[PDB]
Amino acid sequence: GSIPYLDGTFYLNHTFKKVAITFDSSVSWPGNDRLLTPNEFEIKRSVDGEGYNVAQCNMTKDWFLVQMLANYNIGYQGFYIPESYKDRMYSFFRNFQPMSRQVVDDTKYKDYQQVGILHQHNNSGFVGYLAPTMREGQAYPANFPYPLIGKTAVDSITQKKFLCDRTLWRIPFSSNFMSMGALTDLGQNLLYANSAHALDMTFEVDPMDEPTLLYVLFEVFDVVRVHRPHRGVIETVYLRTPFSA
Amino acid sequence: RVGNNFAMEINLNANLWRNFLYSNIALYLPDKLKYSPSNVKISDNPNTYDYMNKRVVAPGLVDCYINLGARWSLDYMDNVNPFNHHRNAGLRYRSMLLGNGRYVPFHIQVPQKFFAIKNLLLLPGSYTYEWNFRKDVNMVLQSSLGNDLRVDGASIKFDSICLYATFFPMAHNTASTLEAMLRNDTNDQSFNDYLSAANM
Amino acid sequence: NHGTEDELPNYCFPLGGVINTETLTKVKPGWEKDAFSDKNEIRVGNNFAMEINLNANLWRNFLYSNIALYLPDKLKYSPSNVKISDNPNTYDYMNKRVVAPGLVDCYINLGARWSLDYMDNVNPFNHHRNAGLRYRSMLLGN
Amino acid sequence: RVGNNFAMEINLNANLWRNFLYSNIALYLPDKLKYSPSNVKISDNPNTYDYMNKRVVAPGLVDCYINLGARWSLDYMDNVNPFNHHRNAGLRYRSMLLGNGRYVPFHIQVPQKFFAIKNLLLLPGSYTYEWNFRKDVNMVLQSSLGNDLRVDGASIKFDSICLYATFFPMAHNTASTLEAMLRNDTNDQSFNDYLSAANMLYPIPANATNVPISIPSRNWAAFRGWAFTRLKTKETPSLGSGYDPYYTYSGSIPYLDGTFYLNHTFKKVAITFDSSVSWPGNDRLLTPNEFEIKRSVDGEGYNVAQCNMTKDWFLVQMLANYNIGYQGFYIPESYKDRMYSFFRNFQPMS
Amino acid sequence: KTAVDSITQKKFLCDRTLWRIPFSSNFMSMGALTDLGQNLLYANSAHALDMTFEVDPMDEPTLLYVLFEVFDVVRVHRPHRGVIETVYLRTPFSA
Amino acid sequence: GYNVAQCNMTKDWFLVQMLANYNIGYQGFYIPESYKDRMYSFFRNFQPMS
Amino acid sequence: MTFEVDPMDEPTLLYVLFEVFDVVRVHRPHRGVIETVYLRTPFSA
Amino acid sequence: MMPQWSYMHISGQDASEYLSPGLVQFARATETYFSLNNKFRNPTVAPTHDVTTDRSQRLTLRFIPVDREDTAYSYKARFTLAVGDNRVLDMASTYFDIRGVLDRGPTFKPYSGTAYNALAPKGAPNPCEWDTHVFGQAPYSGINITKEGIQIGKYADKTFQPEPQIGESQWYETEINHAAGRVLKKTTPMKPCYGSYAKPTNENGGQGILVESQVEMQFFSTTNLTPKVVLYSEDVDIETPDTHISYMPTIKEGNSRELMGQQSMPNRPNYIAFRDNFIGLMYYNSTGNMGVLAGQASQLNAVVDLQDRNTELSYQLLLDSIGDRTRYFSMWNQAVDSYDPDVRIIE
Amino acid sequence: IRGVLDRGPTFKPYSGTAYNALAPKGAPNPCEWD
Amino acid sequence: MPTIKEGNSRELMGQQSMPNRPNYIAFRDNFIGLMYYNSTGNMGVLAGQA
Repeated sequence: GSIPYLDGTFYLNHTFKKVAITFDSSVSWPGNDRLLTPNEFEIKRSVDGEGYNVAQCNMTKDWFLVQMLANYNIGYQGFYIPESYKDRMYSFFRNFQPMSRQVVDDTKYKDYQQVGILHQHNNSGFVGYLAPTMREGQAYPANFPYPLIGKTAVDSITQKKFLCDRTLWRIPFSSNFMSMGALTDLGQNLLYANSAHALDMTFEVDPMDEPTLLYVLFEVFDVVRVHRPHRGVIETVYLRTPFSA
Repeated sequence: RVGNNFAMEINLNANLWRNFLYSNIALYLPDKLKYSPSNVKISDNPNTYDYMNKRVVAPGLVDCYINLGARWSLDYMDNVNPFNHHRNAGLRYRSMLLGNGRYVPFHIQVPQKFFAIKNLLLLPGSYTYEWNFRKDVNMVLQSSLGNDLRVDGASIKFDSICLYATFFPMAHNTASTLEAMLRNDTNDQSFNDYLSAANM
Repeated sequence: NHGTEDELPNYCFPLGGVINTETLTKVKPGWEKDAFSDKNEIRVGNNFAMEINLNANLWRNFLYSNIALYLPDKLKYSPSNVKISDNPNTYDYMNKRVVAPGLVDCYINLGARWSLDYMDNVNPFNHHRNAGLRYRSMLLGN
Repeated sequence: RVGNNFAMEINLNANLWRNFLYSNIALYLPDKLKYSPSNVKISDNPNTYDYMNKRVVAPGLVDCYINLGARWSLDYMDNVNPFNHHRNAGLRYRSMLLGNGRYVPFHIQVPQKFFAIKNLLLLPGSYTYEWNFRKDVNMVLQSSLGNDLRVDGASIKFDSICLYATFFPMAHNTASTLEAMLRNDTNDQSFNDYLSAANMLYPIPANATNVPISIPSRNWAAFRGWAFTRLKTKETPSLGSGYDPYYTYSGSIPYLDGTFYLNHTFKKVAITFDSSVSWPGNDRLLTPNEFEIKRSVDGEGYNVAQCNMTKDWFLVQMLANYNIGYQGFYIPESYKDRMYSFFRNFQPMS
Repeated sequence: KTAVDSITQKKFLCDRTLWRIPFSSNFMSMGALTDLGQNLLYANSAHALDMTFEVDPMDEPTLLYVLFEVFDVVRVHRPHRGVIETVYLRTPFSA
Repeated sequence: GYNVAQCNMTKDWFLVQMLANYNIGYQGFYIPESYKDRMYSFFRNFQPMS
Repeated sequence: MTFEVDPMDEPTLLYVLFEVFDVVRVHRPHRGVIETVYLRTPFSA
Repeated sequence: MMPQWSYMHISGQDASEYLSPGLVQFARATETYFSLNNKFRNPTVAPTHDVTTDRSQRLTLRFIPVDREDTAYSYKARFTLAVGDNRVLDMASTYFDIRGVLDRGPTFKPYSGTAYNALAPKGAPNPCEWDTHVFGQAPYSGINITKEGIQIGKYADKTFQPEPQIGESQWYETEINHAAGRVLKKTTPMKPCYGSYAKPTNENGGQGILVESQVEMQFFSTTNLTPKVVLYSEDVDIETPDTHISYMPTIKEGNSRELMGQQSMPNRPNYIAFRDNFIGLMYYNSTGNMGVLAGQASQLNAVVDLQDRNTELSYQLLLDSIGDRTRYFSMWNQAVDSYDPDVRIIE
Repeated sequence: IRGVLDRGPTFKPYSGTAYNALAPKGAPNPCEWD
Repeated sequence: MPTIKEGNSRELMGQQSMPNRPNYIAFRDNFIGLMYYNSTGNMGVLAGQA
C-alpha cells in the first residue's frame, strides 16, 4: 500500500498527546513560562482540561497557536484563514478537521441496554442477517439505534476529536516560533555554538494494538557546493549541520 | 382491472446511501471486526488478497442509520490508512495509465531526484553516470488493498534502459563564455535538499 | 469504467410488507381449537421480494444515453414497421435510427480509461451535455 | 419456465428527479399553497415546527414535468428566503460542529467585531473591558426551518466566560521604544468601519408599492452614496432594545448576515435634492428623471443582458462595482467579483 | 409540431448583494472621498433630500433598507499609562 | 522507444509543443503554470490513453 | 528493579516512593502578586 | 560557525554579491530563455537581537471576570484587561472563551428520512393484533412446536427469541412446518413499520415491556390438530421519534383493520446551530447594552456606539473583501450561509 | 525504461462484475442435478 | 455456501454470488521506489571519467 515515510500519506497525527523537550537533563525548552502548560507541548486534552482547548475540538490553545505560527506566522495578531497560496496540500490548516458527536450516556440513561450487532434489529425482514446476503426476518419496530433527538432523546455524552492527515507536526527552533529566516535566531545563539548539549525528548501517544514508529525529522542544513575546475572534473563538498555525517 | 394496479415498493435513496457505506467503509473495516465465511475455503495468509476478499463483514456495522446527523469519522477507521482505497484518484489514474489488463508491456520515464545533481548545470566533459533500480514488487508497485504482491503473483521484468538528455542549442561563443565563468570557484553551484533534515 | 458499487443487493417489497399470507386458526393446548377469530392472516417464511441492480442500471442508462446514441450512423440500423425520413441530415432520421445497447454496455472496456475508437472522430461538442450550448438554449427559454 | 421471466418496471431516473423536487422545492413552497391533513392534530401556531412539518403539499405542484427545458426559478419561491433550507452548507456544517444531538455542552471562542477596538494596539496599563451577551435563542441560534425556538423548546445557559489575550514576546527595549512613539498624538491610531454607513429602515406595508422617504435639510459634505435592499419585517428583529417580544423567527437575518434575496423587487428610484433638483439630472440616463431598475415588456428596447433589466441600471451597477462600462462590458476580474458582488450574483432568466 | 401559442417571460435574481448608487460624477470609484462629496455646493450649504422607491407588491410587511454611505471614523489617543481617549466622527450624518 | 508520456506521442513532438506553448523543455519537463495553460492550450487538453 | 513477594490470591500493588527534592521558592515582588518556582529533582515534572 | 556557513552559503552574501559580476550580468540577460537562478543558493538569516525577549513571559494570558451578571435575557461580563510594562497587545488577538449548555429542543432534526426501518414500505404495517384478529409473519423455521413454544435445539427464550432479524437463507420453497414469529399485542398502538422504534428491555434486543416479562405465546393451525405456527406476542414501548402519519384513515381511536392502511412519512429536516461568525451572541449598536473599554485610570469609555450602526453586517462584508468566504473556520463558526444553486434556480 | 509487468491475478481495476450484472445475486443458471 | 458438500444438488440452487473487491495495481506517484536513494549499498554514481 501507500508508504507514508516516502510518499507523505501521513494519517496518524491525531494520536499524539504531548511532547516534552529537555536540554542537558535539566533545562526545559522553550521554558521561559511561554506556554499555558509551560513544561511541555500539549497536543490535546481530554474533557478534564476542556477550558484549555480551542477550535471546537480537543486540540489545545497552545498547540493551535504553535502550529499556526510555524506554518504561517499567524497567531500574535489574531487567527484567520491563511492565504491559499501558503496553505498547500501538506499544510496544517487545509488538513485540519475538528469533529464532534453525541452518544448515549451509558451511566445516566436509566433504560440503557448494551445491545451488540448480533441482537440489533433495524430493517429486519428487509435485510440479510450479519451479511450482505438475501433478505430475511420480518417487519418489526427497530430496537436500535437510540434516539438522540426528539422529545424522547436519551441522556447523552459529547465526544470531540480531530484529524490532521498528510501533514507533519512542527516545532521550530525559533524564539517566537515564527519564520524569520532559514537560519533561525536560536540556531545562531552563542549558547548553542560555544558548546555541546545533550537532548531528551518524551512523547506521549495514544495506544495502538500494533507496532508503530515515531518518525522524527531533525531540521538542518543539508548542502552541497559543486566545483568544476576542468573538463570532465566534478568535485563536491557536502556539509550537513547540525548532525554532520 | 378493478381497483389500483399491482405495485412493489422500494426506497431508492436509502438503498443508494447504504451501498455507498458498505462499499466504501464497511469493507475497509479492520479485520478484527470481520469473520470467516462458512463452507468456504479461505487463505491462511492475511496479507493475501484471497483473505481480504473472503472475510465477511456485517453491513449493520456501517448502516444508513450510523451516527445520523453527524459529521464524524468512524473511530474504527481513524487509524486505518485512508490511502489504501479504490477511491484513491491518484492510484486509480496511475493504474489506468497502464491499462485495464493484467499483462502490461511498459514504457516509462524516470526522473533524477537526488538534490545534489537534479538541477545541476553540467559542463563539458565525459561523465560516468550509474544508478540502481529496485525489482521488488512490494516496492515498485502499489495496490489499493495493500496485499502482498510477492505472494500474490505480481511480476516485473526490465528489458531496456536508456538515458536521455536535451540540450539548449546555445551559441558556441556564448556557451564557451558561460563555461569559463562557471569554472571559477567563486561561481561554484550550490544546492540544498528541500526536506533539509536528518531522519530518525 | 471503474464499474459499479453493487455489493449489497437491492430489493423491492409489497405495499403491505407481506402478501402471501395463509389463513390460520388459533389453538389451545394435545391441542384444542380456540374461539380470537377463525381467520387470521399469517405469512410463513420470508416476504415476497423482487431484485434489481440499482447501480448497474444507472451506469447503463448513462452509457446508452450519452455514448451509444451518439455512435456513428454506420453502426446503427433502421427500425421495422416504422416510417423514417430519407434525409440523414434530418432530425427524424437521427431520432429513429436504432442502436444496440450491447455496443456500449456496462462491461465495456472494464477498468480502463479509454475513449471509444468509434467516437474519437465524432464531434464531441454536438451533444446534449454541452453546458455552453445548453445554457444559451435556456437563455432563450424552453 | 416457458417464455420470458416475471418482471416489474420502474423509472429510476424520473423517480430520483422527482424526489429531489419534492424534497427541495415543494416542501419549501409558501404555506398558502399548502393544506391541513385530515384526521391529524396540528398546531395552531404557524411559527411552529409541528405546523411546518404537518402541512401537506401536493407533489403535482413541482413535478418532474415542471417548466421542462427551462432554467427558471419558481415565481412562488423568488420571495422565499433561500437560506432557510436543509441544503445550506454553512448552517449544516455549524450544526454538525456541535454534534448530532439535542443536548450539547458547548465551548466556543467569540471575536470582537467593533471597529474602533478590533485592530487596536493597546499600550501598557490596566483596562476595564466589559461586554453584554444575548440569551435569546431566536437571536443566538439559527434553524433551517426558521421556526420559533422560544415556543419550540430551545434552551441555552452560560456557565463561564473567560478573556484570552496573546502577546508577541517583544524585546523589552524595543517594546518600550514603540510605546514612547505610539504615545505621541502624531502617532495616534485610527480606524473606520468597513460598512461606513448610517443605516435606516422604512416600512413597506403589505401591498404597498410606493415608498417615499424624506430627509430634512442637512449637511452633505463627504457624502459617498447610497446602497439599498428590501427585508421582511418578520425576518428583522427589533434592535432598538435588549429584547424583542414580537420576534418569533429563527432563520437567516439578512440585515445582519447579508443573506439578501429581494433585490429583484425594485422597480425604480427617483432622487431629488431641495424639492426641485433631480439627481443626477444633466440628461445622463436614458430615462434621465430617475433610476429605472427594470422594465415590463412595453419598454423591451431599453432592456439588456437578455432579461428585464435596463441598460441604464446595468451600466450603473457595473461601474459602481467595477468601473466597467465606458470602455465596453466584460466579465470582471475574479478578485474584484466577490461573494457579495453584483455580477457573480446576477442571474437573468427566461 | 403541435406546440401551443406561447408568451415570453423574463426576469432576474440578484441575491446576496446591495444595489448601489454612488455619489460620483461618473458613477466611478475614484477615491473614498468622492468628487461630489467634496463639491462646494454640498459644503457651502445644507440640502434636503427626497427619495421615491417603486417596488413590486408583497402580501406581507416588508422594509426598505437604506444605507447612507459616509465616513465612520475614530482616532485613538493614548497619552499615558492606562489612558485611552477617543475621537469619533461620522460624516455626513453626525451622531 | 521514441515515444513519451506513456502514449504514442514522440519525444520530439512533445518537446516542440511544450516549448512552443510554454518555453518548457530545455530545463526539464513539468506542469506549466496555470495562468499559461489556458482553455485552448496544449497541456490542459493533452490526454494520453492505454 | 526486581521485587520478589509472597503470593496473594488478590490483585495488589507494589508502591514505590522515589525519594527526591520537591521544592518551591515563593516570590512576592508587589502587592497582590505571588510568583512561584517549582523544582522537583530528580524526576522533574 | 562562520567559515563553513559562508562557504556553504548557509549565511553570508546573496548570489548577486558572491557571484562574479560578469556572470550576474549574463544571468540577468539570459533569464527569459535559459535560467541559472536555481543553481546558486541565497541564504536567509533571522535577526538575533531586538525582536524577542530573553526574559520569562507568557504568550497567552487568561482573565477571569471581575463581575458577572446573569440576567433574564442577557449576560454581562467584566474584566480587568491588563497590559504589563514592556508589552503591547493587539486587540485582534483577543476573544471571549465561553462554556455553557445548550438544548436544541425537540424540533432539531439534523437529517432527512428515518433512522428506523428505512427500507420498509411507507404503508407496510408491523405485525399486529386487533379487535381478536391477527396480521403477522413467522420467518423462523424451528424443529417442532410444543406447549413450551418452539424448539430450537432446547426451546426458545421468549424474551428475545425468535429474533425478527432471522429468517431462512434460501430463495425457494423449503416447506416450513414449525414456524415462529414475533407480534404486537392489541394493547400496543399500531404504527407503520417505517419509523417504528421501541427501546430494548434486555441485553438481547428484546423490547418486551417489563412489569417481569409478559410475553405470551399464541398457537395456530390451518384447517390431526398440530400448531404449524407460534407467535410471541408482546407489548412494546412503541415510538416514532422522527416520522409522522402521512395518511390517517380514521379519526377513530383504538387499533382496527382500518389503521392497517395508515402511512408514515419522515419528518422535515431541521438544522439548529449558532450563527455564522457568532452573529447575535454579543450586543452591538445598542445604547442599552453598550460594550466598555476604558482605562481604569481614565474611567472614560473608549467605546461609543450608535443604534444607527451595523457592526455585524460590516464584519460580514469585511471578511468577503479580505479572503475566501467559501472556506470554513471552526474557531469563529466561520461557515457562510449558502444555498444550492440548483434549488434556487431550477434547471 | 521498457519492460514487462504482470500485475498478477489479484488485480481488479473495477467494482462489480463484467458478467450478468443485472441478474439477481442468488438466481441460478438453468441447471440439472441428481 | 449452503453446503460444504461437493456435487450439484437442489441445495446449491440457493448459493449467492458477490463481486470481488476492487484492487488497483500500478507504479507509484512519481515512480517512488523505482530508483535507490539513501542506501549505502546501492549508491548512485556521477563522476568525471577524468
